[PDB]
Amino acid sequence: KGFVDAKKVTEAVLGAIQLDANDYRLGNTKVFFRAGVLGRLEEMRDDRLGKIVTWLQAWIRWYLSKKEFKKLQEQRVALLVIQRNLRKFLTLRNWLWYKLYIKVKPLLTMAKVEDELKALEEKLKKALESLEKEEKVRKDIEVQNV
Amino acid sequence: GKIVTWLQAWIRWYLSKKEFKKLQEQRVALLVIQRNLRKFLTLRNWLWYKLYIKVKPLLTMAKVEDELKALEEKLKKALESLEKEEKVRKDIEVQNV
Amino acid sequence: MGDEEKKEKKKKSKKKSEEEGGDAAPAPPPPKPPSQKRRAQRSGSNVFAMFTQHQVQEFKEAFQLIDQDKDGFISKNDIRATFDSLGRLCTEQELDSMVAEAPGPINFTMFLTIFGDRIAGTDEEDVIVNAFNLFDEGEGKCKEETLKRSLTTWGEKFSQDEVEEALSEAPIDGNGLIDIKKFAQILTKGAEEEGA
Amino acid sequence: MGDEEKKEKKKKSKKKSEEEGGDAAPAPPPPKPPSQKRRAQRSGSNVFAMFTQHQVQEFKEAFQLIDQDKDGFISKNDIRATFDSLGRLCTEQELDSMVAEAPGPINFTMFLTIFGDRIAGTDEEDVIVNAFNLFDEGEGKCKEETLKRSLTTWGEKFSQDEVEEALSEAPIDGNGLIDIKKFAQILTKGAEEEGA
Amino acid sequence: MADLKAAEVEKAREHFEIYDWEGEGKIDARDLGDLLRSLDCKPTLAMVKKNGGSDKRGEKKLTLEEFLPIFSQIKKEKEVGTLEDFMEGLKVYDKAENGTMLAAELAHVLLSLGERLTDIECEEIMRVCDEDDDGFLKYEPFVKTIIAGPFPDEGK
Repeated sequence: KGFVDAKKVTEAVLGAIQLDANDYRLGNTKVFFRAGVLGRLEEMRDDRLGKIVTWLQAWIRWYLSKKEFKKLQEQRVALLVIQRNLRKFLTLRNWLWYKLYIKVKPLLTMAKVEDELKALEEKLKKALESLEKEEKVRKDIEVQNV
Repeated sequence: GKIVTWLQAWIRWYLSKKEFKKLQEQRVALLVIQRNLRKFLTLRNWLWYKLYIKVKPLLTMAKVEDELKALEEKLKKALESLEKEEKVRKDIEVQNV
Repeated sequence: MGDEEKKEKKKKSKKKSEEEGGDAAPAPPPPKPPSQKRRAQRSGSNVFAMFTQHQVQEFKEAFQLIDQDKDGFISKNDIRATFDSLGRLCTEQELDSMVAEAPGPINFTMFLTIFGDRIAGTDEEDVIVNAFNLFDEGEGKCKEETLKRSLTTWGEKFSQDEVEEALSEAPIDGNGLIDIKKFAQILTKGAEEEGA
Repeated sequence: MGDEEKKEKKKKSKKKSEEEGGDAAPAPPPPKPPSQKRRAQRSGSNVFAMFTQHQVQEFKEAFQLIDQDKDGFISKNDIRATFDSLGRLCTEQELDSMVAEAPGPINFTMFLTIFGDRIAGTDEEDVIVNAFNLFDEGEGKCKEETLKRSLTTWGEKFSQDEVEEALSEAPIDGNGLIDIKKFAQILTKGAEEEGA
Repeated sequence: MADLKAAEVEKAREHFEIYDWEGEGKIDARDLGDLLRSLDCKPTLAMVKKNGGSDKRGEKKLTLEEFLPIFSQIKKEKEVGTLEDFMEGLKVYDKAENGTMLAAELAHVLLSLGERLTDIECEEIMRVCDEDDDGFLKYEPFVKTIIAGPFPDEGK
């Protein structure tokens, strides 16, 4: 129900799985427990802590998995094509595209132009826009460091 | 007392086979020039070669080059600093604390 | 109406892949309707522009060793002539398949879409390379003996000939088959002999 | 059967070198079993800056302006008009000899190929430009007296006339030469009107 | 017997061509020394004067046909100077055996003793080696460098 006291919240979130009264103690930053009673009632909170605790973690599982499952994804389409090559391996090494395209490329000047020309302005501006923020902070904090 | 011809000649050894780079490279440098000062003179009156600026730059090709020389400079150094900077502040922030 | 566009794009489509299966027994070829071009859109591609200032300049530099119609053409009869000296054997079984990517008027406008078809081709990079690459959990290499296993087991059981040619030809960089380079020798940037 | 390849290549020759000037003769490989023609390669190429980036290209596209009446075949008159559009011209005979350097019909086949092999004469830029760079002690400026003392004496003895002529045009920043700039006065984008 | 292998012939040559500026098919009896150095031998001037080479340019020129005999000769010799003959030498120049010798002291001595160095060969060797904010040239890694040569892994 919205938000509750800093302190008054803890005795229900202790006393939910009972917890034997003597064998815990409230404090201000440090909390105090006994041996015995604490630990396995603290393992038991995995079997018991469903709902929000495991739903933060599960939302993070869905966060991660929605972006990063990968692996099996392009496999099937490639795998069929592997077969489409594998039926022909005795031919394969006798082919077309190999290496004649290369040695001149260290000697020429402004090589990949046009596309990088469409990129050029945004590349110039945003690198500077960044080097504005990506200086100034640590960079002022040097004086503050001293 | 007799300290030490051998080690002093060992100095001279590695000292000399090093500076000799210039004497070698200069020998071919003297050659490239001694042909070109004469190439420049005779081939100033050939039949198919020095068509270059007078009408040819109605085309493209030359067009952008020199501008980009002056511009590309900028693209590099902004990126280089943008690589190095943050990860300097990583090891400064590590210290500060 | 449409007839005339497809007169052209019979000869320009074709381009993937009416007569593909030449040596190896055929398999359901790309269908003929003008909408199906959206499934000709598969993966493997990259797109460029018409101008070149001095980048594709290289073609004017290379030209002399190869040429056909010095106006600006390589046409249907020149595959049967120059490729003999650039790479593979051609058979009457695989003809327009061996030409499949470029079956007709590759003009200056069209050269671009054969160069895009370098990054496209027959399932380039995205498929060709990523295929074995997707096996392992990190910086792998394909686990040789289990590759032998699957080749005699998984669905279509292969034959011993292919294997022994392959064994002498296997680039085993230390305890696993380096398939990634066994494919990617043909790209990279670090030699210059053949192909073209 | 095993024939439709080798039949069809007899076209290639008709718009290229063969008829137009068969110095560079081809060699057709294939035996009757076609898998054996694979030992017929074209391997090895880039030495240095062969078709130099600021020289070679802007010539082939220019052709439409040199080809006056639009046939592909430059007569002595197609030349005669185009040089009149430039500025200075050679006489008929002076151009007739350039025609005699070629096997005759300066057309889109012939002109380009008579350009294509001719790479020897000038030196590449880096090579000329490095000459006083590989001579200064560690970057200051090189003394014009040393240069004047060398050219006269240590090598091919240049004449009083040859020397001081080539001397005069010199960016002499106070007794030493701006070497790279005088190297640019030797070679750079610059002086027309000289061919073709 | 001991001889000069084919590899030894080519190395001598590869340099000699570059050394003979003029094209006399011949070097000078001073170049006789720096050639042996460049060839990756290490004799003294006194070793060259033990076998007939010189300070000055302009007396007797030598062909390769005199050089390769002399190279066969040098190849036989042991009295060049080892690490040991140096580790001896250094152990009065530590004023208390540590390795770490004083730069100014090393200067005064090299100019006076042995073969004698030039101003330049002194200043250059110091600037070439490890001077710290104290002034401690570490005599044995220094010698180990002299044994190693002009180029380690920096192309500098």
